[PDB]
Amino acid sequence: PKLLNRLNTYVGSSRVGKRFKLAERNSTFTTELRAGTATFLTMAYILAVNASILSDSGGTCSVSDCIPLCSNPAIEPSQCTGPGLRLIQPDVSCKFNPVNPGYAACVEEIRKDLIVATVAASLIGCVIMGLMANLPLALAPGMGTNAYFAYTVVGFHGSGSISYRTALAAVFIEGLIFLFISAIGFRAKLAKLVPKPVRISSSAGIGLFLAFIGLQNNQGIGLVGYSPSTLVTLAACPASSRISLAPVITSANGTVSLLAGGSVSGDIMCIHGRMESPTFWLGIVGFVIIAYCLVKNVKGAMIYGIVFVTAVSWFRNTEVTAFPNTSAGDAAHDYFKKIVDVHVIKHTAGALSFSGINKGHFWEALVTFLYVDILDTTGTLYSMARFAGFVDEKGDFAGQYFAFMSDASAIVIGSLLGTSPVTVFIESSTGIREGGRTGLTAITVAVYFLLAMFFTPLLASIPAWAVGPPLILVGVMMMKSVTEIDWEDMREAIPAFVTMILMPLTYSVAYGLIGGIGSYVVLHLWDWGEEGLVKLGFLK
Amino acid sequence: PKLLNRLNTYVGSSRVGKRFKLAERNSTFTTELRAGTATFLTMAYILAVNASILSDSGGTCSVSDCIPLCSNPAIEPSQCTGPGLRLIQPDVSCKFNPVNPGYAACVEEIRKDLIVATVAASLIGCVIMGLMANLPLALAPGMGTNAYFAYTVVGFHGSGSISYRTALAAVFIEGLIFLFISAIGFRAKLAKLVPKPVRISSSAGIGLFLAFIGLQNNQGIGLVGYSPSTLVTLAACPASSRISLAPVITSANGTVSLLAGGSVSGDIMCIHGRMESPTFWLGIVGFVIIAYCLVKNVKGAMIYGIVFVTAVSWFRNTEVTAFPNTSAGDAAHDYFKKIVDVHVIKHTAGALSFSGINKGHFWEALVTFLYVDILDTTGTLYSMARFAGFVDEKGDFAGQYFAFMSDASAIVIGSLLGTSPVTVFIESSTGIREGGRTGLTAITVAVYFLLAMFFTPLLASIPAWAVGPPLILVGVMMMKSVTEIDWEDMREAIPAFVTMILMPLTYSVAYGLIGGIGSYVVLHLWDWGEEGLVKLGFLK
Ligand SMILES: *[C@@H]1O[C@H](CO)[C@@H](O[C@@H]2O[C@H](CO)[C@@H](O)[C@H](O)[C@H]2NC(C)=O)[C@H](O)[C@H]1NC(C)=O
Ligand SMILES: *[C@@H]1O[C@H](CO)[C@@H](O[C@@H]2O[C@H](CO)[C@@H](O)[C@H](O)[C@H]2NC(C)=O)[C@H](O)[C@H]1NC(C)=O
Ligand SMILES: c1ccc(CNc2ncnc3[nH]cnc23)cc1
Ligand SMILES: c1ccc(CNc2ncnc3[nH]cnc23)cc1
Repeated sequence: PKLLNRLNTYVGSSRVGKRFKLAERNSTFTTELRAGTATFLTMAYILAVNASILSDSGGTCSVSDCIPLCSNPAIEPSQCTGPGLRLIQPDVSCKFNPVNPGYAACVEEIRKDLIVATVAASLIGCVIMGLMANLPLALAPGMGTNAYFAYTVVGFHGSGSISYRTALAAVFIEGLIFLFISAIGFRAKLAKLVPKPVRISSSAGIGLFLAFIGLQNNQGIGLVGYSPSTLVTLAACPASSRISLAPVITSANGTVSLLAGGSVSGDIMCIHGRMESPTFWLGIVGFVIIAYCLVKNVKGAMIYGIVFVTAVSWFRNTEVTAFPNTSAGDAAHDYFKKIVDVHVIKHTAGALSFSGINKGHFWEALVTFLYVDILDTTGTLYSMARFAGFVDEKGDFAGQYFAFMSDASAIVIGSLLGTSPVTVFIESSTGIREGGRTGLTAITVAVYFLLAMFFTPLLASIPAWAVGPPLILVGVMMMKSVTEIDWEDMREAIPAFVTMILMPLTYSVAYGLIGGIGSYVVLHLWDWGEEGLVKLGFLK
Repeated sequence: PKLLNRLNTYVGSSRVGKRFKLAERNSTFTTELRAGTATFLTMAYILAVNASILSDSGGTCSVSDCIPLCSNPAIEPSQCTGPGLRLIQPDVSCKFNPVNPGYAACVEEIRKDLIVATVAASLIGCVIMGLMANLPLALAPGMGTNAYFAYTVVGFHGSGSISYRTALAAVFIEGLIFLFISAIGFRAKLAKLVPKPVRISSSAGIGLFLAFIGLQNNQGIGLVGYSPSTLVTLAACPASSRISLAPVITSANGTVSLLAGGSVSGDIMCIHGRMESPTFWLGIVGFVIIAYCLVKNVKGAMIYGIVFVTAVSWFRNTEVTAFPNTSAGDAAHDYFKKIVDVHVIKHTAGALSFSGINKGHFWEALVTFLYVDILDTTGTLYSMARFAGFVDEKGDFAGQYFAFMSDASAIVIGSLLGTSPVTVFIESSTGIREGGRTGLTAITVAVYFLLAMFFTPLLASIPAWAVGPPLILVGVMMMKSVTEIDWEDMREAIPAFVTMILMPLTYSVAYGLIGGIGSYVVLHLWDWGEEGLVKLGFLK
């Protein structure tokens, strides 16, 4: 008849085929492979974006890896011996602009480690879900939680209140708690605990947060910069026309002087040449490519746009080059020259630290991770169940228990590997839309992720303006939940608006959730008191 | 019969009552007075908010009103004569932190002028609408266009690309163009010119812009400040723990030095004491009051909240005082002591300047004003027509022609008086919901606005944390239009998301509109080309 049909029949009637319930679900082997391929194409952008975002966190190292610098840049430290010439001992400021070369070497090694960790965590989560849960779902580091972990919990180059190791410990304990509450069937009560407008608008707030990240400089395509009067205006001037800032002391005449120890910022203030950055326009071209691919229902839109922008930036002597003519750029290019490489995690693997448990910021981050994972994973898993036709009248889809246990275990494993919480991706719908019904789709995505390794050099050379439009369009996709908010009801609109707007402005998911929940509670205090009095009988 | 019934019958059967079509519309005199009172209570927040926002623009004066300052602050300029002691000639930096006392005196006088101008423009617009158009609509300076005029077209303290006089000329010409296109009936075609997603999402973008303004320091309650790494984090530390930023030059070793001529910012960076500013918490209390009042359908929610916050801030020796122990604070308190005052516009009246007509920024601001006014006024006027039951099968409500002419004339008059474009308020619905059907409602609102004069001292002493929650909640109400966007369609979602997110981030309504329209045009180039080829017959 046909070799493909022969393979399908052979696998469907084999022990593995019965194990995966191929016949019972009306798809045998090639449908599962095609669904896995479609899901991997849809979610391949994570391989670049997660690594970039988590590398921006600074990794595991501290000032300890900052090298001493000579008094004048013209003399290398080894030659820094002469009259009036001394080595400068690195301090905390070594981590920020101007970034110490040793800390840049950190960030590059940690980016390689985080690429490998992303791939390994996605592979392990996909395998666990495919085997123990037997569902066509793909697991990978959470896009939404990625930025919260990197820029809020830890902060850029470890400028947050919680260290990277302590944040990994927080993710580990959050995964353990999620596993426990899923096991005891106590997860739905917490899901119900959050107010409706807050849970509905948290996704839109996170989408705005990601889009704002994609419009920054060290994070995306630019187009948003610093303004002395408004704090944000139109960026996307060339990097040669961007300048940094330092705190100063004003007075009653006009004198202003530097503040010793001030935390200088990156090159965020445009002095001229607005809307002239070639990198911004390359990112805009990538944005247009991804937007057309999404509109045309082309699988792999984001990966195609990222690939185009990165390929354009791989040329060595252009204004959009990913390998500038510097020592760091030379090292990056040398690493990129080897197309394939088997990189071994040496820093982020098993880098947990339980020193910050007593700190309140640790618990804030832990609770934010836990509730984001609860709400997101519950919604996504049940949506996938509905899409695949596994939901029955009672609302359960058989493997839900093991599905949530697989998600929690994947979170724990990713935390051990050194990455933000790993969740089930909505992109799995593509595979489900392609006919994937068993766990073989997850195994196929895991095999594709395994192939994603051996390409760390290519994945480690992706610039910010390539991450860029992927972030902006992920925010666009996240925004679709706003339609479920009754904006005519202030008791629901005000908390929802606060949740949406505080995440990008305060720039923290936890602060947005706290503000939304607090506004909801405050606005419903009157109603709750009235209802309590009525129950007591004081009022009719 | 009740005296009210005699008055109603007498007025309804009189020449004025027949002129206003009282009997034909089933409301005679007391319904119109009640509707006007309700509309004025709903829209009274403008009297404070518009004046504050337009005063933040810096007004009409330049460095010419900055007084020379002595070398040391301990010596007043009149005593600035001695060895090594000299007077500093004011420059552009005199307008910004530290603000020159002369420019502060400007801003205060201009705030009084702009309070009077707001009241006069609202009164004139309401009278014109009530007489010429005979509709129960209230006209007042546009809340949405207020912030765009102050912080984007002109900029804080005249830091924008267009001067205040040139911006007034832009508003004047925009009003003239709006009047012309309304008269020749081409307004509908221009309204149809804008893409649907951009048109729908512009209101939400402006709402986010207003909320962001309300979450700033010199504009609202704080809670959003500067961050070296993220550009925005959690503010609301006490003013004593806020410091300014100045541009610096980095190097390859770590040296950083001030940049001569750098535009120093306000006290936006919190060094410690986050979430501890008493002014932020007073603004939060005002927000809570306005939020319950909106939830409880209490008319005048915003004015009640503003009044509470201002009354708390009117005490002289507190940390939330609107009159700090300074020369400027002493002058503000002295002015506030006289409860009533007949202030005469002396700076902003007739301050038009047509010098910047050749500049492209002038035309950008003009087009943004024109299209915001077109879309907003059309939508609001037609919504009010549907609500009042003046709409026929064809969609015309009789006085629409003169309604739009009245709106354009009010815009022109407000520009002459020195205020941003004046539009018909959605708060007029309250008056329509109360039974107002004729122009007597507009005349009643105009009389209330006239009474609003003689209270400039009370209205000029309203702090930023009082403006604050009004801005945030206006943004909340503006957000309700997002539900009309089909977020499942990327070809429609992406332009809408860009429009929503660019207005607060780039901090400009014009930039948001430009980005949204450009994304819409780019994403439809393929479809438009395909349709053109099909029409030509190349494709089936
Ligand atoms: C880092 O190198 C710079 C050279 O650009 C040093 O700059 C000194 O300080 C200012 C800025 O150039 C000048 O007034 C001095 O003349 C510079 N010195 C020299 C020798 O050029 C800067 O001092 C160096 N860092 C430190 C900590 O000394
Ligand atoms: C402005 O006033 C200050 C008073 O605080 C003057 O004092 C200067 O203060 C800075 C640091 O705050 C020192 O570095 C300067 O050496 C001080 N100057 C003197 C003369 O003592 C300051 O000089 C004044 N500036 C001007 C331009 O008049
Ligand atoms: C709210 C919504 C989404 C998230 C991030 N997780 C997530 N969930 C589902 N699908 C994804 N693809 C990429 N990331 C995700 C967090 C909070
Ligand atoms: C979009 C939406 C609204 C506006 C601002 N005008 C406006 N229109 C209607 N009602 C109001 N009350 C206060 N301002 C307004 C501009 C653009």
